[PDB]
Amino acid sequence: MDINDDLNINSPVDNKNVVIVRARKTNTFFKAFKVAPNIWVAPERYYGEPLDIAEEYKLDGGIYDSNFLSQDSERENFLQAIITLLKRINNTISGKQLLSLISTAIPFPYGYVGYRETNYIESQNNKNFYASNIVIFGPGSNIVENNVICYKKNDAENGMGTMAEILFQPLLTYKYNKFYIDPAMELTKCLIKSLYFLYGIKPSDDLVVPYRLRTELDNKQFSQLNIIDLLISGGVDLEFINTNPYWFTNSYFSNSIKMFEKYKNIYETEIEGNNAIGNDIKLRLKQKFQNSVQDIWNLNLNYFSKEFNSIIPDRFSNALKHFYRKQYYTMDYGDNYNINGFVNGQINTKLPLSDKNTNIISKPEKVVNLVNANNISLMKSNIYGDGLKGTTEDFYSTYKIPYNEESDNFPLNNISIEEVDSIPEIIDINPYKDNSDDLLFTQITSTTEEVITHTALPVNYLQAQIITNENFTLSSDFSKVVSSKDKSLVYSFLDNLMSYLETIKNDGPIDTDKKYYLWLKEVFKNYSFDINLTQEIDSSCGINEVVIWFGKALNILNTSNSFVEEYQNSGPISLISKKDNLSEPNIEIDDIPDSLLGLSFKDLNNKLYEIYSKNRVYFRKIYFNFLDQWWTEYYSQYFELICMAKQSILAQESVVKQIIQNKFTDLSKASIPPDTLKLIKETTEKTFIDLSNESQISMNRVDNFLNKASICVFVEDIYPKFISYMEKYINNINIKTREFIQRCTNINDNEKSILINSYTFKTIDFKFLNIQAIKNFFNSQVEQVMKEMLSPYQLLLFATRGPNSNIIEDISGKNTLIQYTESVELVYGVNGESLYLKSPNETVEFSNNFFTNGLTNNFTICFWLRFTGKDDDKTRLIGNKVNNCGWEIYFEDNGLVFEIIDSNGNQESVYLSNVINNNWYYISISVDRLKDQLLIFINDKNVANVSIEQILNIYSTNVISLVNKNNSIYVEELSVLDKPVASEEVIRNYFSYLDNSYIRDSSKSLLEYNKNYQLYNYVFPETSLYEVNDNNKSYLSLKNTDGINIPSVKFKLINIDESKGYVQKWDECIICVSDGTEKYLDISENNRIQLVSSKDNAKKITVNTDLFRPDCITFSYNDKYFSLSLRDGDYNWMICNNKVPKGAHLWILKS
Repeated sequence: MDINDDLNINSPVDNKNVVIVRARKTNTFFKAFKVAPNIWVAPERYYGEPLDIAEEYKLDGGIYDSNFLSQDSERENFLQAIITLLKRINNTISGKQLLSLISTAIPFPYGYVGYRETNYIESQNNKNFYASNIVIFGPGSNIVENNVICYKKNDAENGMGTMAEILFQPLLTYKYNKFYIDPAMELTKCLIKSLYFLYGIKPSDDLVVPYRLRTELDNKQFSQLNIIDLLISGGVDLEFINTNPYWFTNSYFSNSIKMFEKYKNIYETEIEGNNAIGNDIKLRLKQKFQNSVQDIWNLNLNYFSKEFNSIIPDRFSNALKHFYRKQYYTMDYGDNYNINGFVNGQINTKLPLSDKNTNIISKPEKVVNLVNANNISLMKSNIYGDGLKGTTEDFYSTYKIPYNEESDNFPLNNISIEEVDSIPEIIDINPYKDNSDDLLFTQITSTTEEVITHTALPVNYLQAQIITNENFTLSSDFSKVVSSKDKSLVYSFLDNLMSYLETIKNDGPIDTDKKYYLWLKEVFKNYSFDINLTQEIDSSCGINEVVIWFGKALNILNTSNSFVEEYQNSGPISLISKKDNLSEPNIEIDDIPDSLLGLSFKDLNNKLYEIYSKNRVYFRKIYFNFLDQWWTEYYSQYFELICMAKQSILAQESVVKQIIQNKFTDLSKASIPPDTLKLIKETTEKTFIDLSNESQISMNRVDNFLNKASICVFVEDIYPKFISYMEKYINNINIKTREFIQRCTNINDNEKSILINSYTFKTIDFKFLNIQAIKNFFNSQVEQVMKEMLSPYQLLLFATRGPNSNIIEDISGKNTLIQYTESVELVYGVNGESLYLKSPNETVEFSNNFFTNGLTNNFTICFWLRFTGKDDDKTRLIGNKVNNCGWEIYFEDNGLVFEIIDSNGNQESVYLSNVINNNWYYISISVDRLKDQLLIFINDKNVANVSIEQILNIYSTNVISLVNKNNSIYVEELSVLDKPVASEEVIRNYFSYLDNSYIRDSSKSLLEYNKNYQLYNYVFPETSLYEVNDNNKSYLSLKNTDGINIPSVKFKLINIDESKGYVQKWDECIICVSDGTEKYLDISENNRIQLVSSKDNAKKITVNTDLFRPDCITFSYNDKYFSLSLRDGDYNWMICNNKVPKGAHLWILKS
């Protein structure tokens, strides 16, 4: 929105939106572009950070490059890059709100010996003055180095605020596992930081909390992380310090709220409404103060990861440099990146690696040299540092958990954007001369250990799965791979991929597309056997879905003959390298009040409860400290494995893909036709992709598994230790609480008796272990945002009759394009609005990249359908049958036909009987390419399973088309899954859409009041209910001697509420029949239903229904439901009786 899109890098200096201004107070000056109110861009290197720095000084994982941002093309790219990320941040309610606080968050001005501001730029005539809160630069020394620099450090600390400089790198991004991180999200991180600088609450440099324990190292050593980054980081880690209660604290918060107030007050008292002052400023101050310190603190990347839909790491985000060999991709705006986000999502958008990846510094914390018995180097493996400050030493020891105990969810909604975009530009700035400090380069060295080892490490195993040889074969013997003189071996635990590959070793060539598809299929299905091969087991800590290959990949408990049995053996604890890291907490001194010594019973009673209060609260505090250490010292190690195991599956995938690439590189040279290959190729790209889908699944198994084990160790290993410490504290407390009560002069013998007993502490006082909320730690915002982007729905079709308008969208959150006739109307269907096609040419086309299907993709199509369909001849209905490939559902004979076909002409067509009646039918087709198996489910029964093992390449268009010629069709809740389906979910999904509290007809359509339905019993299906006179009246029967002269009966429901349209369960009703008059139903003293012509005789029956039978209701009275009388005339009379068979409970209203 309010972002200036306008400037090319080549816009000249105009003294308005394009200035050349002085950097601090130096005899340096740089070029700048106003993108917004008080927000500028400096599309060149940061000035106060040398460009070619000394090698002795280059840090690990930097890319240093003096020729970066040197060029104009880049300077432009970048200028355009920033503007872009800024606009992408603006299509976001929350982020536009953020940026508006940034616009309006001016640093407070200095006063009378009228008002003089800190937040500005001087020009190089030094007489023109431009307001600025933010300036976004290119990188300083290192080019993957992001950052926020204070203009006047002390102004940033004192409650005042100061201009902020951002160094940014928008031209590179990196992968996190299997998806690319979103650079806009990283800018946001920085904007967030500068609010502290604009507010004047930058936390003191030594307000740092422990982050991760350094167990690559020989002693107890902590990586520590400044409070500010912890908060703005969000993710899992602050969930250990943001606890209720807060266990850790500091002068900074209390003081931050203090000095905020003073500065809020100076505004209130002096600045607001002073007519020497002026609106460009005082208005913005009002706006700076409509937000609190507290708001800015509880603001961070969580709330935005949801809002942007970025996955960005949630565990150990700050120390990733240790866990991750980060990889760098070149960034194209605005083609792969829109005001939308990466066009294609974080997952698909496929970016180019950057040439700079090589210049990336590798200064390992240590180098693991794997040497054999003869002490020769086999392979040397690097172990990287996280970057952070180090101990030294122990924090948990040193920090005294304060004796003194002194919600929300979303942070910037206070800020009204009408209100903000109304305030006139600050134009008259009166400069405070001394607005800036002189700046500082710090620089430092790395020192790296070599270690010799005869013991292969996980870090070695990992290294063993990357390819040395352009020509190569797999192997499961680590040493065989290392000791390849070749070295053409590469380690692999894909035991079956190799098993199959070794068996086809000596066969004929790949010449048919048929022979290739076969192979690719087996390859792929083999990789799936392998990579997600697992087994569930019993620990005390739950059932745990164990990764069967885990041992063989990182070489942990691989020392057995079998991994899985040995995790059983040793415990979750067995998997990590440092197991004794826990460190007694510093707790609180020994006095209960002295002026309680002389109070009497009922007063001392309720103030010993004050002691008890603070105590039970303070136990929680200790607990928290312990948890933090679990995480810090133990989970961190479980994560150590996680990333390794994760990298491992990805390495494995990559073997395969190259194996596959080299098989098409074989394909042909060939007999095969030019355009034939275009397909084999598209297909394999589709298959290469299918593998990745599969690989995610493996990474999740490793995640449940290792995360579980992580908590397994909290329950079994850390917790019992908490118990020991805690009764030490309480037994000791109890000594001293006994001795206080007897020091009491003013309490009686019965006060001594019952206060001793009343206020003592025992073992159940500190049993806090909640394993579920421990497990809840892990579903961070990101791991939730992840849930969704990877979900099996490629489409779920919503539609609403919107504000005088018709919205037909896709709730799945993918590509899925809906292209249709404007003439398509929406009618209530099963549970929401059903697509109504009048049946003419009226066609709707769904569009999604997935829908092209291919060789190895599994997928399910479900949808509701009601069909006013007609003739005996075959008619296309829904399908992606492109020129004789793929699949279609036809109309034919009295049902539907599922036809499914490959590029070779092989087919299983499958006739589904009973569909063309217009009763609603929930069709589910599940095609499993993994198991070669076609399942079809109509409503809640599975109607078919069929072998498709003769079916090959079903590759078609990216469009699944719903046609509906001649025959109006009702379609609702149309879905496409990328998983094949089990009957359980069929039953689950059937009854989900299906129970809404409303009642139905036997066409599964909605039941409304006042409609002429026929009634039948569940017991007697197609014998119509009828009337007959025999005993003093007119009765209700069914004719089981057909043509003993009774004819078909007409029902209608009627309501006490004149307005009410549609029938609901636990509703009240009057049953009517059309005979001679309106006949109203009545239960007699024989409890036999009989038709009366008398309004107040009519019974007020309650309607209810069966939750397993979709189309069925019941009619009843006060616990006596309506059923069918014994076979009688033959006549079966309507009875309200408690002694006949229960299977006559069920009534279908069919119109």
